[PDB]
Amino acid sequence: NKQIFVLYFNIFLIFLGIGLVIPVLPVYLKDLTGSDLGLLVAAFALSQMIISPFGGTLADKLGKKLIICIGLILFSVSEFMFAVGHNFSVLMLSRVIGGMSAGMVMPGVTGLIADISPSAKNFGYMSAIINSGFILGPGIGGFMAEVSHRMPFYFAGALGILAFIMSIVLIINWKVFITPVILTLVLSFGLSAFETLYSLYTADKVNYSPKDISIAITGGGIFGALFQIYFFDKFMKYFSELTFIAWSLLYSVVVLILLVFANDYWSIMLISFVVFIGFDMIRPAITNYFSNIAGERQGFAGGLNSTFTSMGNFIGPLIAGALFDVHIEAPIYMAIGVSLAGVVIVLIEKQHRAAAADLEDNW
Repeated sequence: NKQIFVLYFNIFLIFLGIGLVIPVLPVYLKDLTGSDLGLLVAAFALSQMIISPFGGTLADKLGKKLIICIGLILFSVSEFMFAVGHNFSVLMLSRVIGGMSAGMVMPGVTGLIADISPSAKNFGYMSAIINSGFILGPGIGGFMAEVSHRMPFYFAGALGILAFIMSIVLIINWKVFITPVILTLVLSFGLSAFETLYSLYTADKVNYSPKDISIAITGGGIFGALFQIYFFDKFMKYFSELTFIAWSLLYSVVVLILLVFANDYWSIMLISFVVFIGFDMIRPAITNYFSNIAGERQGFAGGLNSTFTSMGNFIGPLIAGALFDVHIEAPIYMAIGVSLAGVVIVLIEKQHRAAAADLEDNW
């Protein structure tokens, strides 16, 4: 039906708001360093993580149709305030209330889709759309940054008002979770930080342009989304969860290393297209892992997934900006290190499960 479509668009817009400021931020650097840029990007995620449980409680008190609307209003107000405001405190408050809107919208939409669809695969589509919106945000924002430096935020506010109108006219041991949760962090640390650096990095190594960065990021996101939607079932048939996650992390490591070893314009352009395949196939794999471990407390597992995704989306940009200030290529080294840590975690978990199964068979 159209209900899943409008809700999917709502989550797409909410998670596009995170990255819509990535290409405008270099323009705001001359109004700065990478540290305040990272803090600005991370405020949204921190507020969303803080208010996600409060947002769920409020939705329980009244919601599942009204909390979504009020979150959309907060999102539109935040984006309009970002469009008009110039003061750093005003920008900080706009991002904070945008995080409030994200934390008020996400629980409502995920609960509705869990209750307005007889499915499993729908949560995989949720993860795919969340990743696609997160990646595409900077691309579309940079594409609109050509016509005006405040046009993307006006467009986002108009989209939020349109989402208002559409929503009005529609609608146990914890040791098992310790492995995927870290994995979740790793992904949301590997992606966000990288996407915070890439633009700036491309603006420094080869003197990129906002339109050029936008087209590179959009092509990478579209290629990753298409590769996922056209090969996820086959790759799930071939490998298991943990092995596929390890191989995707190794692929991301190799591609990021190539990015460090890339100097020509078209070489880095080609690397940008395929850099996101690993992450776009990691995220649904993490979602399926979370669904597979938990058999009864599915809402708890989903809440843990969301809160740790937001926590990593907050802790990534700050470290990425500080490292970018310290060194030009440091954030990519941090991303490679985090990916290798995720590989080691996956290998340790696989060895643990193999030892347990071998002992049981020996039993």
